[PDB]
Amino acid sequence: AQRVTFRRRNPYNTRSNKIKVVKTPGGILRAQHVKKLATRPKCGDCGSALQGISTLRPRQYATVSKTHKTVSRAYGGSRCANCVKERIIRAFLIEEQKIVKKVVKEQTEAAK
Amino acid sequence: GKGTPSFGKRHNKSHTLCNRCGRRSFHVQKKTCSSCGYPAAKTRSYNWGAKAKRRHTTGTGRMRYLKHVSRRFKNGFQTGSASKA
Amino acid sequence: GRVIRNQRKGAGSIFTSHTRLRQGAAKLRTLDYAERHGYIRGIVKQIVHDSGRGAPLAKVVFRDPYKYRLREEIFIANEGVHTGQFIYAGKKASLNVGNVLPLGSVPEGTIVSNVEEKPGDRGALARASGNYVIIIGHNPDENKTRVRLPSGAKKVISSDARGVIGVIAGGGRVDKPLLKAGRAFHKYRLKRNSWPKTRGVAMNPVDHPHGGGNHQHIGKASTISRGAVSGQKAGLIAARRTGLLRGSQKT
Amino acid sequence: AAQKSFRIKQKMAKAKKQNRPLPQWIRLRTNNTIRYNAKRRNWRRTKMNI
RNA sequence: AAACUUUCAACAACGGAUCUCUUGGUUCUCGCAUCGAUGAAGAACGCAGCGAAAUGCGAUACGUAAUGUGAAUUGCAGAAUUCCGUGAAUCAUCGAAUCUUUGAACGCACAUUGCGCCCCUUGGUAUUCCAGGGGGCAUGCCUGUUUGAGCGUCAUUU
RNA sequence: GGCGAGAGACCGAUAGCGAACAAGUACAGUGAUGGAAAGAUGAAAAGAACUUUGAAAAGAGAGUGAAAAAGUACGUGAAAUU
RNA sequence: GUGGAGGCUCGUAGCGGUUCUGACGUGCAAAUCGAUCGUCGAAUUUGGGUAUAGGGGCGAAAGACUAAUCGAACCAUCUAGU
RNA sequence: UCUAGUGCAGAUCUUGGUGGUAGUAGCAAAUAUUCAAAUGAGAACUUUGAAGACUGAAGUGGGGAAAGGUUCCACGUCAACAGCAGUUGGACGUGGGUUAGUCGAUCCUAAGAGAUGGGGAAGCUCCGUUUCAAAGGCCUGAUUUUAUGCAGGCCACCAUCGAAAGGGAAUCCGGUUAAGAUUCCGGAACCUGGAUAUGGAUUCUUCACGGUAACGUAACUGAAUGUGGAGACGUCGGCGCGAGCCCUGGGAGGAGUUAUCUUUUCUUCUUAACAGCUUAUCACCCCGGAAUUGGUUUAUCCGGAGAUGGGGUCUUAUGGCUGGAAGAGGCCAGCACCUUUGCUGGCUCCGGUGCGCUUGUGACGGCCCGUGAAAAUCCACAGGAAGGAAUAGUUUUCAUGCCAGGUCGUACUGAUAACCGCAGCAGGUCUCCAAGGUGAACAGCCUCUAGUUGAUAGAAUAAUGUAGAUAAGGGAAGUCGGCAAAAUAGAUCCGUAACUUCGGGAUAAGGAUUGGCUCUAAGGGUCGGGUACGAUCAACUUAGAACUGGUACGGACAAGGGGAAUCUGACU
RNA sequence: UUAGUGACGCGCAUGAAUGGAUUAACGAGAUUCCCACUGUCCCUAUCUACUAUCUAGCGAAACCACAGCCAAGGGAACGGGC
RNA sequence: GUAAGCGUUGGAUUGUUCACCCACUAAUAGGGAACGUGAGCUGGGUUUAGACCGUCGUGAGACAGGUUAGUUUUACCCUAC
Repeated sequence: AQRVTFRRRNPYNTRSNKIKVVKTPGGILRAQHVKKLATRPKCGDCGSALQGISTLRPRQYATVSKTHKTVSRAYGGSRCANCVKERIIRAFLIEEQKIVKKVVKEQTEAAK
Repeated sequence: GKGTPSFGKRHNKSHTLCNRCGRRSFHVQKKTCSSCGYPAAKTRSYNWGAKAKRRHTTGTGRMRYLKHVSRRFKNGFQTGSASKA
Repeated sequence: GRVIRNQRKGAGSIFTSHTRLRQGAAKLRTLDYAERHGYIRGIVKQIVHDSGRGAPLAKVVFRDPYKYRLREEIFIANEGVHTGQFIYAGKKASLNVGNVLPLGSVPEGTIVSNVEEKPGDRGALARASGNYVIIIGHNPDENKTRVRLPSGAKKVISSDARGVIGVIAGGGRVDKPLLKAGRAFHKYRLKRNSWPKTRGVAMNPVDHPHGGGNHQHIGKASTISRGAVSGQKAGLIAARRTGLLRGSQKT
Repeated sequence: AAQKSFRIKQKMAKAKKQNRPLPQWIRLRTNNTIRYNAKRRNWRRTKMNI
């Protein structure tokens, strides 16, 4: 039942001083400082976690590769697939409806 | 417990050293020396602090230039050098 | 005698507002050209709670007409507004809730909020929860609009002045008791330092004019003139009448 | 403390170099009026105030 | 009767008065006018063959150079060619220099011996990156130079 | 005040400048500020070789010195007190 | 039955400081010691940083606190105040 | 003769010194010391050994922040200090000692402080911090008198300071010293910045393919500008999962006990940072089309806005296998030597459980007139300026390879002796780790690892004291007053008044039981069934019955006195 | 029973947000009574530890005109001195 | 009358002295000693500071007007014993 120490000079239990006990090849315990955990990236539209993206801290998001941070789709690691689908549909449909508004005003103004 | 235990609670320096006077009078939260007036341009003095003046005035130091000033006035502020009579 | 609390309150080292969690100042869009000649569409993206404020706010987003840019504004939300909601601001805009029409563009009996008394102040009167302004009538010649303000008062402002249509959200807030000094404590914890309140009549006479005596009592009267000075003004300033309200205000 | 500043450490080193006794040849010299050190400083008794 | 207490004296003690001294102080008089951006006053840290301080001094560090005297310094050690001599010496004088980090303090800062930009040059196979060395970048104002701005304004164009 | 000179019916180390000395020092205080005490061996260290008792410090002798009734607790060496 | 609220409650640490008008009272201590007590998930406790300076601040208000100092701090000077 | 700082018993006089009191008060909290040896002149206290005890993991333990400054370690050493002692010491003297790309500062900004421009002020200086200001630098290059102008283009925040507990790029094991180490040695990694070559990839369809899709990949162009995310976040509750600890079974080793008993008691059986292959609740996709409504949580929410179901994609917290890595480390045995001293061998395995403890985390719920920082920094996306292949190009977010990584701090205590309280003061001063048993419990009691055995001692045992206890019979007559002490006390069962804001009162009141031993009963998990069961496994809880005892049993510790009424303030 | 509680009320001098009246719950608030309990008491005794005590070592302070037996007298009307 | 030899109470209420009742008793007499006795106690009252009520005062504040909470130091000296 060995008892251990913060392995540094900060003696308070803050978020940047999380420890984890670990058993070393000496048979003994030591405290092992653990970095804070990453929070998954979110879709800017719905505010939901998106998938196929690695979960990291934001300079490890530099050292990692394009494969981990992105998907093969338009609006890849930024927006959800379903939100993409939604805005695609919305684009197509209201463009068509703007065409329809245009031709309605056209025929009306031409008649009168 | 306004006395002894509070003196026990007493451990954080209000004042630290100053780079113009070296006296441990530099209030950190104001950024001023209580003796020289740092970081002001002038030096802090008062004609009621006569002792203070006398303590911090000219001649309590090396006068690295000013002694030689009077020597040089005696010799008339001369340039050049000697001639090996 | 000392300087008293109401006088210390104006230097305000501790009495300043606690202005950390506040999402920004809830001002209207600026009155540039599109508003005063046509209309313009933005979108309510998210409603949120402002600290110290019982009325929510609505992060609206517009587009810049002069640049590829997305100037986001902060509006005080009216009752009925929701996310994803198109907000139309301007002169030829349509009269539905959340829009920023002017008062010469609205008719009588219309219900508005977050109004300007001078165009270009970007938000004034009727900013709090549950409150609204009522339009009364017009004088388009000498373009002036009469309005009823929640006090019960009548004011006359430029019909070119703006205002959101509808009533501010968060209504019915003070219909509920707190029951608890702690609820009050947290409320003021986020607003400012005006809580708790001691009574001068329980103070000493160095500390307050009403203070002192071998009983808690005022002595002189608690109705003070407006021609009094700092340190004399503790009670009812310039009070025209007094006591319980026995009938109509007769305003 | 441990986490200290260089000025502090500088003054401390100077203090440590001051905190030792007289030389006895100085006690031996001519016209000498010094018997002992009187600027002597011990951590238990008096603090530096730095 | 001793012991003890008290008193007086002798000698010894505690203690540091008295006396006698004196590189100090004070007051009066006379004479001279000399700090600093060419970086002061002051502060910090550091320097000696062997020093903590005082006094002196600044990585050329109890001092260098130059001048004059003329053979010491001294607690110890050492040094001697330095003694009929371009030459001892904690010497005197002092006109050339060095003048750490700071400070009116002046690249921006400062509870950090923190962070930059430019020029020259060297190395690392480098206009860009790194390091080293040398030199530099404060503000206000004056005169002047250059580059300017403004239908403020003039002329002259076709 | 600063620099340099001379003088006194002045004080003579509890006096006279706070400071005759390593004094604006040690020291105190968060800090502004406060702020001491402390002079004298002998002409010259000749500052006590050597012996002995003692664990040693020191003592007793010896010896230096004109004088240890001058031994760095040092000129003389009052009183209180012993 | 489930669930697990509450400026709920018992009661540790913790914060406090009722009573013994106990000990001590030329002390361990210029406010302590012991028991007994209050409260203990909140108007909680608290470190660091920060703002507020003397007729001024701060005060859930006792004229309380503002460096063992408060019905107006401390330092120096006016001041050898009368 | 002159001149004064000219004569002291006093001034709660000033300064210094000295006494009687007086060898006196007193050196008494913190459970506690003893025997021998050695040293030394000398030992109640120093050192060692043996014994007896304590703190008893919310500790007298191990490490730190503030502060302190060299106290750290060693050698010598005792004149003064350690209110006795002293051969010892945080003392005296002389020395030695703190090694960083990865830990922090440095960077960021918070509350806030504070120049500039400007404005006030006799003026020291005040206001204000984007302000009524002409407030600047970022990229491609173009030339090849040539360095950097000119060609353009871009943008308009518009100082700086402010946290060694907030945010934040990156390091671990073993070993090593008198004293240092996430720093040094060995080994094994990672990050930033800057260079650069090869491989790999891609292209004659010029800037990749597969997948219905969720999405996958060793890579697989993309400027200006713009959008979005991370950084970035409360508190409590219970549930799940994980790590470490605890408990435990077998087995391989050593030690202990052994009149008797004990397949027994104790102990070692460990595996880091990083990398690879895999692994999740949530979530998402496809097929499909639900009522006789169904799925499902401890907690009741979800579903034609497409449930259940079948199949599948992801996040890698987290675990597992491998590498790192057994070569280390640990436990043992054997053979050697003044000695530097080793040398050689083996083992280092496989499991189980749980409302357990601590902690981290996930998905939910609850609370709010409370909805619980910012900035730096990083990434992605939209967009399409621009630039490029074929006898050869393009790429350096894939792999490998090269160089460098500064400055300052780093010892030690962190407190009944290193901080502050005049001091070696029973005071005060922020925090992390936290074994076994009892027991509801980091309560109290006992014990292991770790650490202390310090506080002036000896002999007697008068009064008086202080602290602690008991006392017949009575039972508040005492006293201002039931002050103080006493009784009560945990748990299970029963029973529970008035009044009431209907929530409480209420542990109301008031009663019974409680040990040990031997038994019984009930309450669970995993597996098995053509298209009713049975086998195995393992826990603590509740109820009951006999037997028994000098009627004892919450046996020590721990642990409420209650009720009827009034004045008063609503409460916390 | 000068207490307490309920009642009465020409109330020195009650009284309405100077808030009045009441009030469940709460209270280290103040007060009275009852049950239990007891060394509070009748009425005191005994035990324990550390002290005091004696000793070794260490070793202060307050205070001090001089000091220290009484009665009465007178006296500044209460003396250790006369 | 001689006589101070000997004794002269327990309690309810009140801070009480004083008083007023219950009861026993042989009796329940009065007084002094710095209105005995605080380095002997206690601290209930009055009589600091907090606070409440009433009356008075414009007010601060007042009241032999009431109520509540509120630090009781030292002997080791001479004498006496």
